[PDB]
Amino acid sequence: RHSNALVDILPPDSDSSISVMGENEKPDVTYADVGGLDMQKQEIREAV
Amino acid sequence: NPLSIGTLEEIIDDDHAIVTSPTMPDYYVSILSFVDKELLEPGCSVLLHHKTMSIVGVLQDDADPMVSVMKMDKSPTESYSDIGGLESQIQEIKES
Amino acid sequence: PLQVARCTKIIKGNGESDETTTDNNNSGNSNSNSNQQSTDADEDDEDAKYVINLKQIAKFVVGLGERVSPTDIEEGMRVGVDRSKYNIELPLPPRIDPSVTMMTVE
Amino acid sequence: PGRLDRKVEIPLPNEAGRLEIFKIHTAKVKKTGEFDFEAAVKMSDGFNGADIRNCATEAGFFAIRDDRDHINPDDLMKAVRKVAEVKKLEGTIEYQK
Amino acid sequence: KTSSRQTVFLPMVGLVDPDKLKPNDLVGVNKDSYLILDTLPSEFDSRVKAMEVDEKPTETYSDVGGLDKQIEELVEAIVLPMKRADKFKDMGIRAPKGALMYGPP
Amino acid sequence: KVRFIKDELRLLQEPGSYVGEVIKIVSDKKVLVKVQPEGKYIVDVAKDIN
Repeated sequence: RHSNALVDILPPDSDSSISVMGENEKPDVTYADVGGLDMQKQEIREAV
Repeated sequence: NPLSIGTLEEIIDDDHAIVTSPTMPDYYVSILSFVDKELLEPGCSVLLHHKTMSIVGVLQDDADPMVSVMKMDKSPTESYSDIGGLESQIQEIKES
Repeated sequence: PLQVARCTKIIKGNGESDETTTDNNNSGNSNSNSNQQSTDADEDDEDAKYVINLKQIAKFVVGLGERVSPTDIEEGMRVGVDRSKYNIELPLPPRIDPSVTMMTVE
Repeated sequence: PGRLDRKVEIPLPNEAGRLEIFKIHTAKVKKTGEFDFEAAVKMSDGFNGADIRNCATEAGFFAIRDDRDHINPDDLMKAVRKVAEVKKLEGTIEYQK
Repeated sequence: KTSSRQTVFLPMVGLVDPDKLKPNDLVGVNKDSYLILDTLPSEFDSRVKAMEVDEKPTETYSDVGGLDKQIEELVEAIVLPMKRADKFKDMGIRAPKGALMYGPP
Repeated sequence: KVRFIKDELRLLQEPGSYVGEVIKIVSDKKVLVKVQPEGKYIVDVAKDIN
């Protein structure tokens, strides 16, 4: 503050945007709320 | 040695002048030094002194970084006998 | 160098006051900043306060000069003031358009 | 889905719905006794409750021309014919989505 | 909100009270440390002062050829409630909340 | 190790440095330099560069 010089880094906050959604506001939907579609589910689970 | 630019807004009759700085305030300068006020007119760039803003003289001469871009220094090849035909077209641009 | 200013408006310390003595509005003596009588045991030097807007576009009430007249500095007049102390000392010429207008006319 | 899930449409006050709207308004301003509400509703067919509020005002204008502080039954007749032309021209029957 | 482009929340002085203020009042603030130092009347500007009164030139309705319905409509909105203003309070009807006049120049 | 940390703490303690770009060379052996966020300042060159 009294004279600029580099002393520390911070987490990135800018020049890359926010478009995330966290795990603290994650959907309440889970695989258990998934009823049907159980054949195709296995392939998504394996893929992601 | 340090100097700031100003642009000469107008002259004021009594060997003073009023200038516009690149910073937001204008300032009231006095015309001093070797450079006379028949070598300066409004619309000309002036140099200003650091401590007490004063008309040093002009040496910027309305320079801008776009003048360096306009200005070419690179020289082409190029003359006819490296221009393959179009005799009539060669002629017309040469006469104009 | 004086930093360049123009008076937006004039409001006067000699009849709306500015300090606290015994009154907060209107001076009677009217050559003082705050006095309605001379038996206060105070007297001031006040001619008019003048509210100026700088070319910094910060605004100040600015002190007096050293030869300025209250009959020269009024609304619409350019004035020069100090660049860190904020006091008129020398007034400036009228207008501020001759920069663009000399080139347009031919 | 899960923000808006139900849609409730609002239409116009009906032939006997328009009737009720007059009653709230007449009370709210000053009047000298009016009773012509059975005719006035037929004249005011297809109006929003916003324009029933404007009509009372309209009658209010007519009356202050006769130099009265109370709305006559006669003004209310005059008011409703005026509003009615204006209503159709700037008319709106629209539903928003 | 200073003219030095800062918004200052400041401990209040003894000689300027909150009583002596209202929103949107122009105030002298000491230049070096930011405290409300003294009061000032509300801002006045040269153009603002000018804008009030310019009714003359007057065009009336005897030198404007026709233009009705619209000249009548203008009276109903404006002139008629302006003059009989006392009646309009008593009756309880609203006054028109301005007007818009629009169309090709 | 003492000289090294002392050297580094000193670099901080200098006020700052800026950045411009030489626009032209004048004949008095000064240079017009455009300082990138502010204006242009024309100044005698350093005593160790020409």
